[PDB]
Amino acid sequence: YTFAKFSTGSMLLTKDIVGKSGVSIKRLPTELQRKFLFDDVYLDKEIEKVTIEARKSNPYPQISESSLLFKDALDYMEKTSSDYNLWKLSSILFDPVSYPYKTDNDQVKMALLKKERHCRLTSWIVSQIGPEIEEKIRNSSNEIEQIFLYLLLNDVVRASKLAIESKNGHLSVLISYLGSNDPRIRDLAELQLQKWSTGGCSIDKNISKIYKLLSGSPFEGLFSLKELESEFSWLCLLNLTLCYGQIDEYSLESLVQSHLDKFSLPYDDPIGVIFQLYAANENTEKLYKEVRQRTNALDVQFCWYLIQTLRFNGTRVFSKETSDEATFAFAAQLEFAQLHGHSLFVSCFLNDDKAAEDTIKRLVMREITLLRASTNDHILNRLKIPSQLIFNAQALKDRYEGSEVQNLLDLAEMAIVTSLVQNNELKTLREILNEFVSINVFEVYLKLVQETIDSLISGMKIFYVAACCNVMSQEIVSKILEKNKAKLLELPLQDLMKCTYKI
Amino acid sequence: HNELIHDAVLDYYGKRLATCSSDKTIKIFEVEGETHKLIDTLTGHEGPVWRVDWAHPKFGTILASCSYDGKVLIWKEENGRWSQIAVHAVHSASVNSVQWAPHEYGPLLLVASSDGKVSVVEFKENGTTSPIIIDAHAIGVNSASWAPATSRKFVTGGADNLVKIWKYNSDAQTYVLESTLEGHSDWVRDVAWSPTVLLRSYLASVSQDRTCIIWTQDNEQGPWKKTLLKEEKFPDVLWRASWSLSGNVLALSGGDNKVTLWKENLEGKWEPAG
Repeated sequence: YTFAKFSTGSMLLTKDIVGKSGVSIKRLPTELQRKFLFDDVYLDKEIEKVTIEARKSNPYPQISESSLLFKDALDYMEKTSSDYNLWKLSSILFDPVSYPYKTDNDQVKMALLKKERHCRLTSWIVSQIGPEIEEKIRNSSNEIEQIFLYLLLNDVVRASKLAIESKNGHLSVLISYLGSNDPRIRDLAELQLQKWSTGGCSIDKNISKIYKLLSGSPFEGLFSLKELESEFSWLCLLNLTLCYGQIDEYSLESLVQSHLDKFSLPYDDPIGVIFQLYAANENTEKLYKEVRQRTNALDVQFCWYLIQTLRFNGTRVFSKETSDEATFAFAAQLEFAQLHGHSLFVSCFLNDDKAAEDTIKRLVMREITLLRASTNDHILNRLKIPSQLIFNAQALKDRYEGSEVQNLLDLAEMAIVTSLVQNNELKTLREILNEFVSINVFEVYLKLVQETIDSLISGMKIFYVAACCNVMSQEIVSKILEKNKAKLLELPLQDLMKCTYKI
Repeated sequence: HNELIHDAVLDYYGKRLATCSSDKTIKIFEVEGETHKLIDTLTGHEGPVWRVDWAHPKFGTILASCSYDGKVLIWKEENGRWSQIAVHAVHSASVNSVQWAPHEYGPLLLVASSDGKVSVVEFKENGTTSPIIIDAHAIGVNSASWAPATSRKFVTGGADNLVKIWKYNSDAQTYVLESTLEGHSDWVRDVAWSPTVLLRSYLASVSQDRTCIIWTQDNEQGPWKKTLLKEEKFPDVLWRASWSLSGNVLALSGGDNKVTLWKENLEGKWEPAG
């Protein structure tokens, strides 16, 4: 026999006869695997980037402005880790670029921004493929092949130089065109390729490759580099499309898409996934959903951060429901990690006001104690946690730990029972007057101090345990003080012993 | 010496644990990571205490326990000294489950005994009990779980292999049965309603025939949907089945000495996690 249920503080108790209690307090294994999340500084700086506004259907906080960028996380990760690569590439493709210098008109600006982004993306890809290709250049035994490989590292100049040196001068000249998108040269190169590929008794295998690069369509083609699929990182070939490929006529997205249309990427590879989401443009969400059911390369946190960035930067569009789905998931992972402040913060990115309300409330009340320690916890409850919720929750924690100012802002009668000094009574009376059960009010009014009415009130209260007996005794003492007569005798007409002593 | 505890419960804030065993005693502990210091022992039952369950702290410190002696015993800590304030034994056999309602319903209790009965014990103004009972299952009731909601309902797991969904009715004043569900070949050990106020509602129904059916209702209308968690019998009979608040994770206590954990994916089907 075994038993196990989930805790309030979502964790699990199971039969365990090795412990002292006969159960085990198990810290539920958290999927949330990303170090900087357990450090509260990240969360503070992350709240500094947000503008919280109350809802238009309830007072609960939800995010109005976010300046979160894939860029921002990079400081908290190792520049060596593959993760850093994911977040970086994501920054390059999705975070807005700024172009500081003034531009005659705004379509030029758009064009420059496109060039900038393109240049950074292609420098990055070259960063990645770098060692692969350098290895390949190490092992080549043929100069023209090396020239090609240098083009694989988008180093037009070293290719040109090697050409020069290896006595391939014409080639050298041709190479210098790589990265200008001169359509004349494009169609000329293609022409030369057709002429060879119609007779052309023999042309060097790599010279043709280089011409194919000048053609602007190195796979898209009839002398195709597609077979290099088996010799190079998919990223390397994508580099080829992006650098040569036809930069000007296409947008970055539809270009990348063009490439992806020619090559299936491995389902599991996440930098692949990011390129696919980038290129998918018109239906990112569609793809994102597809990506969800196919792979786990994108984690809960990442998917949430992504969706949120794209949402708050106009970059892309996601359903209220998909954004909320992601948000729920990450908030939950966080709560499983006992990271309640952080889960709360994330919980605020909910679109569904009803759900936000419930989630937030539930968590705050259940976990108020931990959420009231430092200033990094203060800014927390100064997200925009409703005054009501905070104090209400605080009221509950006092009733259970054995409050009043809260209740002031049935149960009231129980509080009055617990309370049974004069100044406190007066303050309570003032609070009650501000709010305006009646019998207790009459009794209080009598205590502050007509006598018959107070008596009837006290009797009624008695009809409605130690505290009550004490109050009865006090009332008795007061009446005795008042008699010190016939009216008092008329009103009257251990407790039994006292009653006998009175008669 | 504590070779076989049957149930344990944690309070709202998780500071005070309450285990209950077969020697009839209910031990209360002050938990703090490693060290749970024994603070109390409670002897008032005439048989193995099957289940314990704290109430919402809105009602102070109350703990309703149910034991083999057919009696439900309500306890309460009072200035640091425990005292059996009430009792409710209108059931002619061993009481199995006992679970408080959502605190919005009042202080309602949900008892479920082998005499095929399930009660909802209100505690009036005098603190006295206001029992309104119903017949739930033929050959006996193993469990009964509450449902949260914003039209109250609960679920019951039977010894006739049924899983019933009852709802309150002002016309009847007694909970009227609204839907029963059939899918097990042996005593339905435990039933659990999920606290997920999400697009749909989830029920995990563990059973003796080593199955765990999941009844996912689309919404308020369209009936439930049968989904055998996995389609292979678990190595041994399953006992308990609990939902998580944040996340909709499912914990399964099989008689195979580990607890498995199952999460829903975008297929709608369920996958292990741990």
